[PDB]
Amino acid sequence: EYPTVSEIPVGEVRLYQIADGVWSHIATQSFDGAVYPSNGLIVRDGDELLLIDTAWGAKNTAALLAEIEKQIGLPVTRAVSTHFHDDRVGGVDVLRAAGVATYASPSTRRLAEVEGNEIPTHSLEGLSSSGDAVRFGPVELFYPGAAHSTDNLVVYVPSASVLYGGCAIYELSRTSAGNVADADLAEWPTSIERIQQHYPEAQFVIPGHGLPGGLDLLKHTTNVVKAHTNR
Ligand SMILES: Cc1cnc(C(=O)O)n1Cc1ccccc1
Ligand SMILES: [Zn+2]
Ligand SMILES: [Zn+2]
Repeated sequence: EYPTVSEIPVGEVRLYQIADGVWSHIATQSFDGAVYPSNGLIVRDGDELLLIDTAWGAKNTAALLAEIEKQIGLPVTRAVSTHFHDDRVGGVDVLRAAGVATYASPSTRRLAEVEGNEIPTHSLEGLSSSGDAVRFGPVELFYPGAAHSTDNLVVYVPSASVLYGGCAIYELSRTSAGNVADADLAEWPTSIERIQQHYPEAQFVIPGHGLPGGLDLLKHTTNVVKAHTNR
Protein backbone atom coordinates (compact mmCIF):
# COMPACT_ATOMS: atom_id res chain seq x y z
CA GLU A 1 0.00 0.00 0.00
CA TYR A 2 1.17 3.43 -0.73
CA PRO A 3 2.64 5.60 2.01
CA THR A 4 0.34 8.48 2.82
CA VAL A 5 1.38 11.82 4.24
CA SER A 6 -0.27 10.82 7.51
CA GLU A 7 2.25 7.93 7.73
CA ILE A 8 5.61 9.65 7.18
CA PRO A 9 7.33 12.00 9.63
CA VAL A 10 9.03 15.03 8.15
CA GLY A 11 12.62 13.83 7.91
CA GLU A 12 12.08 10.23 6.89
CA VAL A 13 11.80 8.74 3.44
CA ARG A 14 10.05 5.67 2.11
CA LEU A 15 10.68 3.65 -1.02
CA TYR A 16 7.90 1.87 -2.86
CA GLN A 17 8.78 -0.77 -5.40
CA ILE A 18 6.63 -0.40 -8.50
CA ALA A 19 8.27 -2.93 -10.83
CA ASP A 20 11.52 -4.71 -11.28
CA GLY A 21 14.11 -1.97 -11.06
CA VAL A 22 11.67 0.89 -10.53
CA TRP A 23 10.91 2.49 -7.18
CA SER A 24 9.35 5.68 -6.08
CA HIS A 25 10.57 7.67 -3.14
CA ILE A 26 8.15 9.38 -0.81
CA ALA A 27 8.80 12.12 1.69
CA THR A 28 7.17 14.94 3.55
CA GLN A 29 7.73 18.59 4.30
CA SER A 30 5.98 21.33 6.16
CA PHE A 31 5.14 24.53 4.31
CA ASP A 32 2.76 27.34 5.28
CA GLY A 33 1.71 25.52 8.44
CA ALA A 34 0.58 22.33 6.67
CA VAL A 35 2.30 19.10 5.71
CA TYR A 36 2.43 17.73 2.19
CA PRO A 37 3.82 14.56 0.62
CA SER A 38 6.26 14.48 -2.24
CA ASN A 39 7.27 11.85 -4.75
CA GLY A 40 10.18 11.13 -7.00
CA LEU A 41 11.56 8.16 -8.79
CA ILE A 42 14.34 5.56 -8.81
CA VAL A 43 15.17 3.46 -11.89
CA ARG A 44 17.83 0.76 -12.01
CA ASP A 45 20.38 1.14 -14.83
CA GLY A 46 22.33 -2.09 -14.84
CA ASP A 47 24.56 -1.64 -11.81
CA GLU A 48 24.03 2.08 -11.19
CA LEU A 49 20.86 3.94 -10.12
CA LEU A 50 19.10 6.87 -11.82
CA LEU A 51 17.42 9.30 -9.40
CA ILE A 52 14.47 11.44 -10.54
CA ASP A 53 13.91 14.57 -8.43
CA THR A 54 15.12 15.18 -4.90
CA ALA A 55 13.30 14.47 -1.66
CA TRP A 56 12.41 18.11 -0.90
CA GLY A 57 15.21 19.51 1.18
CA ALA A 58 18.75 18.81 2.29
CA LYS A 59 17.79 16.64 5.24
CA ASN A 60 15.33 14.47 3.34
CA THR A 61 17.70 13.92 0.49
CA ALA A 62 20.27 12.72 2.98
CA ALA A 63 17.70 10.25 4.28
CA LEU A 64 16.70 9.49 0.69
CA LEU A 65 20.24 8.35 -0.05
CA ALA A 66 20.57 6.47 3.25
CA GLU A 67 17.32 4.59 2.55
CA ILE A 68 18.61 3.79 -0.93
CA GLU A 69 21.71 2.29 0.69
CA LYS A 70 19.78 0.25 3.27
CA GLN A 71 17.27 -1.15 0.79
CA ILE A 72 18.91 -1.38 -2.63
CA GLY A 73 22.56 -0.96 -1.83
CA LEU A 74 23.23 0.19 -5.41
CA PRO A 75 24.80 3.59 -6.12
CA VAL A 76 23.02 6.68 -7.41
CA THR A 77 25.15 8.17 -10.14
CA ARG A 78 22.91 10.51 -12.10
CA ALA A 79 20.06 12.74 -11.03
CA VAL A 80 17.45 14.57 -13.08
CA SER A 81 15.37 17.39 -11.65
CA THR A 82 11.97 17.77 -13.33
CA HIS A 83 11.36 21.41 -12.54
CA PHE A 84 13.05 24.21 -10.64
CA HIS A 85 10.99 24.04 -7.44
CA ASP A 86 12.28 23.14 -4.03
CA ASP A 87 10.46 19.79 -4.00
CA ARG A 88 12.54 18.90 -7.05
CA VAL A 89 15.89 20.63 -6.43
CA GLY A 90 15.85 20.96 -2.65
CA GLY A 91 18.88 18.81 -1.92
CA VAL A 92 20.91 19.03 -5.11
CA ASP A 93 23.84 20.04 -2.89
CA VAL A 94 23.60 16.81 -0.89
CA LEU A 95 23.54 14.75 -4.07
CA ARG A 96 26.51 16.50 -5.63
CA ALA A 97 28.63 16.02 -2.53
CA ALA A 98 27.68 12.35 -2.54
CA GLY A 99 29.22 12.25 -5.97
CA VAL A 100 25.98 12.16 -7.87
CA ALA A 101 25.95 13.88 -11.21
CA THR A 102 22.92 16.18 -11.18
CA TYR A 103 21.11 17.20 -14.39
CA ALA A 104 18.28 19.52 -15.45
CA SER A 105 17.15 21.29 -18.55
CA PRO A 106 18.66 24.72 -19.16
CA SER A 107 15.24 26.27 -18.53
CA THR A 108 15.13 24.57 -15.19
CA ARG A 109 18.69 25.67 -14.53
CA ARG A 110 17.97 29.29 -15.38
CA LEU A 111 14.76 29.53 -13.34
CA ALA A 112 16.49 27.96 -10.36
CA GLU A 113 19.32 30.45 -10.25
CA VAL A 114 16.64 33.13 -10.51
CA GLU A 115 14.47 31.84 -7.74
CA GLY A 116 17.45 31.21 -5.50
CA ASN A 117 17.12 27.45 -5.50
CA GLU A 118 19.77 24.79 -5.87
CA ILE A 119 21.11 24.38 -9.40
CA PRO A 120 21.73 21.04 -11.10
CA THR A 121 25.21 21.04 -12.57
CA HIS A 122 24.71 19.44 -16.00
CA SER A 123 22.37 20.79 -18.66
CA LEU A 124 20.04 18.43 -20.50
CA GLU A 125 20.20 19.28 -24.14
CA GLY A 126 17.44 18.76 -26.68
CA LEU A 127 14.16 19.40 -24.77
CA SER A 128 13.38 23.05 -25.28
CA SER A 129 10.36 22.51 -27.52
CA SER A 130 7.04 20.98 -26.52
CA GLY A 131 6.95 17.40 -27.66
CA ASP A 132 10.71 17.01 -27.44
CA ALA A 133 11.90 13.71 -26.09
CA VAL A 134 15.42 12.47 -25.38
CA ARG A 135 16.77 9.20 -24.07
CA PHE A 136 18.66 9.01 -20.81
CA GLY A 137 19.74 5.58 -19.76
CA PRO A 138 16.73 3.55 -18.69
CA VAL A 139 14.10 6.31 -19.11
CA GLU A 140 12.74 8.77 -21.68
CA LEU A 141 12.51 12.49 -20.90
CA PHE A 142 9.65 14.56 -22.28
CA TYR A 143 8.84 18.27 -22.37
CA PRO A 144 5.06 18.47 -22.78
CA GLY A 145 4.92 22.23 -22.81
CA ALA A 146 4.22 24.67 -20.04
CA ALA A 147 1.97 23.50 -17.25
CA HIS A 148 2.59 23.60 -13.49
CA SER A 149 5.75 25.38 -14.57
CA THR A 150 7.16 26.35 -17.94
CA ASP A 151 10.04 23.95 -17.52
CA ASN A 152 8.44 20.82 -16.14
CA LEU A 153 9.48 17.43 -17.40
CA VAL A 154 7.81 14.04 -17.41
CA VAL A 155 9.69 10.76 -17.29
CA TYR A 156 8.57 7.49 -18.79
CA VAL A 157 10.18 4.15 -17.92
CA PRO A 158 9.43 1.87 -20.90
CA SER A 159 10.53 -1.42 -19.40
CA ALA A 160 7.97 -0.98 -16.67
CA SER A 161 5.28 1.15 -18.38
CA VAL A 162 5.70 3.74 -15.67
CA LEU A 163 4.94 7.43 -16.18
CA TYR A 164 6.40 9.90 -13.69
CA GLY A 165 4.48 13.08 -14.36
CA GLY A 166 5.60 15.21 -11.55
CA CYS A 167 3.79 18.20 -10.20
CA ALA A 168 2.21 18.54 -13.64
CA ILE A 169 -0.01 15.63 -12.61
CA TYR A 170 -2.30 15.67 -9.58
CA GLU A 171 -3.41 12.76 -7.49
CA LEU A 172 -7.11 11.97 -7.62
CA SER A 173 -7.78 12.88 -3.99
CA ARG A 174 -6.66 16.41 -4.82
CA THR A 175 -9.52 18.51 -6.12
CA SER A 176 -8.27 22.07 -5.63
CA ALA A 177 -5.64 23.58 -7.92
CA GLY A 178 -3.74 25.15 -5.11
CA ASN A 179 -1.08 27.79 -5.57
CA VAL A 180 -0.18 27.68 -9.25
CA ALA A 181 1.56 31.04 -9.71
CA ASP A 182 4.43 29.64 -11.76
CA ALA A 183 1.96 27.87 -14.05
CA ASP A 184 0.60 28.41 -17.54
CA LEU A 185 -3.08 27.67 -16.98
CA ALA A 186 -3.83 28.37 -20.65
CA GLU A 187 -1.43 25.74 -21.94
CA TRP A 188 -1.48 23.22 -19.10
CA PRO A 189 -4.30 21.14 -20.65
CA THR A 190 -2.83 21.13 -24.13
CA SER A 191 0.32 20.04 -22.37
CA ILE A 192 -1.41 17.07 -20.75
CA GLU A 193 -2.86 16.12 -24.11
CA ARG A 194 0.66 15.77 -25.38
CA ILE A 195 1.48 13.44 -22.47
CA GLN A 196 -1.48 11.20 -23.34
CA GLN A 197 -0.63 11.06 -27.01
CA HIS A 198 3.06 10.23 -26.48
CA TYR A 199 2.53 7.57 -23.75
CA PRO A 200 -0.89 5.97 -24.19
CA GLU A 201 0.71 2.68 -23.14
CA ALA A 202 1.32 3.97 -19.65
CA GLN A 203 -0.14 1.66 -16.99
CA PHE A 204 1.24 3.27 -13.83
CA VAL A 205 1.06 7.06 -13.38
CA ILE A 206 2.90 8.84 -10.58
CA PRO A 207 2.13 12.44 -9.57
CA GLY A 208 4.47 14.93 -8.02
CA HIS A 209 2.53 14.51 -4.76
CA GLY A 210 0.18 11.79 -3.56
CA LEU A 211 -1.11 8.44 -4.74
CA PRO A 212 -0.37 6.83 -8.10
CA GLY A 213 -3.10 5.90 -10.51
CA GLY A 214 -3.24 5.46 -14.24
CA LEU A 215 -3.79 7.66 -17.25
CA ASP A 216 -7.07 8.71 -15.70
CA LEU A 217 -4.92 10.97 -13.53
CA LEU A 218 -4.58 13.10 -16.66
CA LYS A 219 -8.30 13.66 -17.19
CA HIS A 220 -8.44 14.42 -13.49
CA THR A 221 -5.72 17.06 -13.59
CA THR A 222 -7.18 18.56 -16.76
CA ASN A 223 -10.41 18.88 -14.82
CA VAL A 224 -9.08 20.42 -11.61
CA VAL A 225 -7.03 22.76 -13.76
CA LYS A 226 -9.86 23.82 -16.01
CA ALA A 227 -11.91 24.53 -12.94
CA HIS A 228 -9.32 26.83 -11.46
CA THR A 229 -9.11 28.59 -14.84
CA ASN A 230 -12.82 29.38 -14.53
CA ARG A 231 -12.85 30.71 -10.95
C1 LIG B 1 3.70 22.74 -1.57
C2 LIG B 1 3.76 22.20 -2.98
C3 LIG B 1 4.87 21.72 -3.62
N1 LIG B 1 4.53 21.34 -4.84
C4 LIG B 1 3.25 21.57 -4.96
C5 LIG B 1 2.50 21.23 -6.26
O1 LIG B 1 1.34 21.62 -6.50
O2 LIG B 1 3.08 20.54 -7.11
N2 LIG B 1 2.79 22.09 -3.83
C6 LIG B 1 1.44 22.47 -3.50
C7 LIG B 1 0.67 21.23 -3.02
C8 LIG B 1 1.31 20.01 -2.91
C9 LIG B 1 0.63 18.89 -2.48
C10 LIG B 1 -0.71 18.98 -2.17
C11 LIG B 1 -1.35 20.19 -2.27
C12 LIG B 1 -0.66 21.31 -2.69
ZN1 LIG C 1 6.58 22.81 -8.37
ZN1 LIG D 1 5.22 20.09 -6.22
